[PDB]
Amino acid sequence: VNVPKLRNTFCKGPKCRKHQPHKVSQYKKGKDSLVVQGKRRYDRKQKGFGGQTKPIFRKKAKTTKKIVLKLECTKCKTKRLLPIKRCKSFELGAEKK
Amino acid sequence: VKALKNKAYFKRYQVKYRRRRQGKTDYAARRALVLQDRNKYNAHKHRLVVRLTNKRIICQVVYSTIEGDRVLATAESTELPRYGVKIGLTNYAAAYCTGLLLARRVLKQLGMSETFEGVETGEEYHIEENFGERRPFKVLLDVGIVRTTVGNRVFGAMKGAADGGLHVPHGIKKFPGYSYDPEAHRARILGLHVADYMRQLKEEDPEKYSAQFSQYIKNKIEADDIEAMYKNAHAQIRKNPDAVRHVKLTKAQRRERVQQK
Amino acid sequence: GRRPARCYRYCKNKPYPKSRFCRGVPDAKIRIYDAGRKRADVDEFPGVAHLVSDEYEQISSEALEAARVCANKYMIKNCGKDNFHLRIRVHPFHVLRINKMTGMRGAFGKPMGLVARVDIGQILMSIRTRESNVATAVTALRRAAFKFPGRQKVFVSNKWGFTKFTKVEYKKQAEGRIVDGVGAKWISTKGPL
Amino acid sequence: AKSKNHTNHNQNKKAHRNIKKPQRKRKMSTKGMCPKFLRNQRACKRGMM
Amino acid sequence: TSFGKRARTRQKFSKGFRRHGMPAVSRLLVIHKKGDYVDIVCDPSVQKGMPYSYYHGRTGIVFNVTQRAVGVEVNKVVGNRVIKKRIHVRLEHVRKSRCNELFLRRVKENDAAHHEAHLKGESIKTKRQIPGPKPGCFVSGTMEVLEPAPFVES
RNA sequence: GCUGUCGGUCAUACUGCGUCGAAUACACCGGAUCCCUUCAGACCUCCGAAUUAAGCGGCGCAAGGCCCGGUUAGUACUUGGGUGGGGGACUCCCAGGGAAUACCGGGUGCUGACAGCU
RNA sequence: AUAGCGCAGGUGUCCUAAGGCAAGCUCAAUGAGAACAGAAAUCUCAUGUUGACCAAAAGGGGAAAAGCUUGCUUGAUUUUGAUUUUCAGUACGAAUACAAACUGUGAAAGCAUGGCCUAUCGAUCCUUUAGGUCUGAGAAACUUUCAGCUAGAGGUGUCAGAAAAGUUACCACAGGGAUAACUGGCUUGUGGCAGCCAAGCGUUCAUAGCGACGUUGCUUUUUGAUCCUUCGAUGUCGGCUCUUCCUAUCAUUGAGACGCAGAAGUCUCAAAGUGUCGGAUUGUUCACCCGCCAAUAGGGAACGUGAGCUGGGUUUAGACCGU
RNA sequence: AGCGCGGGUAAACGGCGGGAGUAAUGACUCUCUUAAGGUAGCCAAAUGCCUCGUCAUCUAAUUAGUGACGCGCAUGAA
RNA sequence: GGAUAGCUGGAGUUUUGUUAGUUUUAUCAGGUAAAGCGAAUGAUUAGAGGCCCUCGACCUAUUCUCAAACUUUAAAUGGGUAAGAUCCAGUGGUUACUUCAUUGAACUGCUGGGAUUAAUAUGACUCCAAGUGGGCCAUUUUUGGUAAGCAGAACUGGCGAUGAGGGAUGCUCCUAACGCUUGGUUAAGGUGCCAAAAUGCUCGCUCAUCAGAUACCAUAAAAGGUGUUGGUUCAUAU
Repeated sequence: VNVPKLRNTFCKGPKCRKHQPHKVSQYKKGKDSLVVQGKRRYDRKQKGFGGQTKPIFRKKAKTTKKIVLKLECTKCKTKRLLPIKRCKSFELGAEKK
Repeated sequence: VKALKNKAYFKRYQVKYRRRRQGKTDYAARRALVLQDRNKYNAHKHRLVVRLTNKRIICQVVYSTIEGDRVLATAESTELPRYGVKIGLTNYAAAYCTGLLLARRVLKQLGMSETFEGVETGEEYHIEENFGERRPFKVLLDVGIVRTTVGNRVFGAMKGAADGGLHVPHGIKKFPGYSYDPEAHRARILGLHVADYMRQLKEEDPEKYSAQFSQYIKNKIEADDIEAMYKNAHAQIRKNPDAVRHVKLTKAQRRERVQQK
Repeated sequence: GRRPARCYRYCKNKPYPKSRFCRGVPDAKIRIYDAGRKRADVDEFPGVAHLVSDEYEQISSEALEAARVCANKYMIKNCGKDNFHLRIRVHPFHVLRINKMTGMRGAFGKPMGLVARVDIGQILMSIRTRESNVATAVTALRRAAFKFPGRQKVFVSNKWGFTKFTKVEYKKQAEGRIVDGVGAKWISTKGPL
Repeated sequence: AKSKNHTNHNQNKKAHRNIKKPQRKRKMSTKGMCPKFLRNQRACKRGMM
Repeated sequence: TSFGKRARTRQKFSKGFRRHGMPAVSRLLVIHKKGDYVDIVCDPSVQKGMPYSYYHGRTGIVFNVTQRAVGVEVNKVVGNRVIKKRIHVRLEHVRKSRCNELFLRRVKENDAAHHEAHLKGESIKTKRQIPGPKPGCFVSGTMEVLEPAPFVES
């Protein structure tokens, strides 16, 4: 798969509400962090004896993940997440046919 | 070798309709024009039909029915000897004059002549105008299978209709002068490109000027006189509507012919 | 070791001929169908006798091979090589399955061999020959019946050679509608000219 | 220990034991009609009050 | 087995023989007012808006008319009950039904027949008659004597 | 009786080959300055007006195809009934429905809107 | 609508174009032609109803296109609902038809909510980012961190979604004839036995004796196939002992046929009245030898026969070797 | 600290090869590959599937026993 | 093994020109059975006619036989919808929709026309809950298998939940479904005796040193016979 960086699309935001150009980045997750309620509840729960509480997931089937595009408006700097269908090869460098 | 067109080839062979076989109708573009949705139920979608034959330009308003298509009003460039213009029937000027001459006698038929004067030359125009009032008469453009270049004669007859005050939807991009120049389009309506060619060619040659434009020499029309005709044709149009072998042999007769041979 | 042919008498299954789906090709034992003098013209050899089944059956390819080799050897001794034609009409196109040695599971089986299906009233063999013979040619097909399963009536038809035409309707030949070996072709008034 | 995979036996006999047909009603239901159309049926009904 | 929107369609969705190519224009100029019967026949030539296979060849009532489609209510047995199902479908896949057209003719003659009596006192009792038993007449012509046939083999 | 433009049914309307077409009219056809198109004015586009040969239309052909009917045939097949027949394979009767090639008797079109022509 | 560990195959992808629109053009293949050049290069005409091609299985569909080539673009966008398909008429996914925006292409009609249509995928909890001059942390402000409301992603392929290796011959419990290992029953491919046809063999002569290529039966003394009976038990091999039954007769009786001179035989009919043995090796059943004899035929009776024996074998617990 | 990185250790657990050609046979040459390719010995063994292996011996007759013979399914050194 | 729907019971109501496992009248959809190959696709036998042969080539017209994953054509049996009081026509109004336009569209007010507008039969929601989720058999259709009292499906009917009479005897075949009974009549099936009723009447065939004897059903074949009883067709009484 190959995708351009510039991209005209709709701007769901207060000023525009029309087609502007956007900047296409990829979306990565970002770090899981501490002090979030589920992480705090997981930490108190696993302190003590009794092994560990929650299931550790073992057996993956999928090779791929769904490719999210992070869009980013040029003018107003609104962002959103477009999902795209699954693939192994992704890039958004150029080199056209 | 096996050679062309078997007995079993003709068994399989489907036919295209007939006006595809004859080479006239595009049934692809016909289906797009003739549809008018089912929210409208029984409205009739009108279309302008401009057809360039040799020596003549036919122009019709047409809606469709199940039995066949049905003509609302016709126009021909062979009429224009009535309204001043003697010769040059095929050209872009005459195409504009036919489309104008049609567009009046749609309105006069319905009874809508005083409303919609339109806009008499070559400047850009759509009908957004007239508010709080009856909407202008909608009509599409079917070129047919005339190949759609910048210029050609058909968008002459489109601009003739827009002057007449039929609501044709149109972009500007397939007019002459294109980024757009209106006064270049005025040259084509008034026949200035035709006069300028005669002005160029007469000083060059007598032989080309005799060979081409022989009807212009008969009917006595000069290079200067051309722009007067097609201007004065318009005022003439706008005070006017229109005003009027062998045979088969029997099977007794066929077996007769066998014993001759 | 092939099976006994009581196993595959009856037309239990839909036809399953050698195609792109079948792929396992066992090849037949009859690749010679016609026999005797093949090349005789229709004006010779007017008499004829068919061998006709009364019974709805399968017949193996080997049983057709056996029966033609029986019948033509009876011809060679009695009435010579060159006063008969002997056609096998039936072809084996149905392919026949074996499962061979949990008991089931892998029950669907490989293609063993070929076999021919046969209606009631269907014609199996036909000897075309001179009217001199015939009575010898009947007893060639009383012999050939023993190689097949079931019963087959033997049937002297009333028709000139291998044609539609009755041997009454052939001779009224002179007027010249009829003109090829093993096939009297009807000239039509249909054209062109 | 199989067991039978599937059957349609006694299902027609079960259904016919009771094949109810919905009662006919005057004035057709408008669920799934055009929103543009059904806007003008509200504006219609208002204008005669 | 396998289930897909068009499974087992093969023969069912086949265009026909020598019937290939797009819909004609006169079939595309038919109007369908809501409260009217239509048989849903799907032609595979147009893949846009074709109905599901079960509805193919089903007569039912037009409830909506979208711009490029026709909402048809058809009905469908599901074991114990009929249920009226509402299926939109493209204009090409709908035919005009001809199932009602005897009844539509019938009422115009029948209502006009009851109308025109007035003072003669109607009581016509207008009704179709199912062709049962014939009455008797004498009949006479050329004859043939047949007998039963002896068997022949051929 | 015809010719044109937009169509309807979409082979009774297609294909091949051969003869004949009053009058408009379609058409071939002449030119490249501008509009416009390419390797290329052949196509396309624009401006024109010095031969029915083709296209187009009618007709023919023991033509192919296609369409229609008769045969094929109350045959093949099939619904309900049988303490019918038969060792089985299959087949017959009763009460009903009922095809398809092969092959020869006739066909080769009909038509709506609008403008014109013996 | 419809099943099987039925049949032939396919999926966990691929693609800023192979998406979208418009325009122009026509494909595979054949025929006749053109320096180097042929069976295959490129160019040209004629014919070409799809016989090519459309990302991939198979099937539908398609010719001024849905194919090929070029131009311009991002509708593979935003807001949430309805319907169809599976169906409990629940969900997911997939798709269809509108509504309200905003853009693309085209002269315009229109067409476009990814691929011409049929496959190409994922709940709760948790984490994560996007959006709001947003809501709350409950004594009140300010201000980090946190918790919310709405929409995506991170994944469960046992795909309506536990977090998971062996061994037991030292074994245990609840049950199962819904389910194997014996007999019996249906079946008879396999095994065994008997017919039909007649190419040849038999110095000569198809049939004294034989019998290919074919083809029709019988049997339950072999072995499968099956799972009806039996799992709150019918005591699983073989031998010994003892009785009876069958005939598909090895011998004995009386016949018939011969390639029957005699002697010796081979074939067939009536025949089950009488008889069918002693030993070496093996747990053997079978087998193979030494010998005798008129002859040392084949079988059944819960694969006769364990409250009849025996316990060599198989099949508990001890132990040894090899893999 | 451990785990890596670098040494030692088999009377530690354990492991110990195929293919053609060449005076019937292959001393001998070539070749692919392993950490090493089973050495001394012993064998149809209480250990050999094919197997009641092959050849002697004991017997009138031996799937038994003994003595040799080994490409040994799957012998072998605390 | 559950949950869910269906099948079932009970408790309430609404309500009687409306319902139907049926036909007819009219109208559609379908690609099985058969048929087809001198029609495409795929398989296939045979020859004909197109510098000396020559089988070839390929072509042209014919021919033998075929297809669950081939088809021009195409049944029966089944499936859909319609057949009026929830209808038809005429005329006015409402509307941001639609139209070039009181042009349409849908909805509404009034005014006419019409009482069952094919046949036959016939009165037609809501709640709560049980049991059940091992099925088996038969006629026709049919898949795997050599076949099976084998395995797996389609339509209807049974057995299971069900006795009575018949098939000697049999859960599934035939007749026929059951309150206690008196009389009459039949069904399937039978009438020599067991055994209620014919050693009844009438016309053929058969002699078995293993006759034969009643559907499902308790087995029989290929091939023979100068045993006897008829038929078909030739040749001189055979």
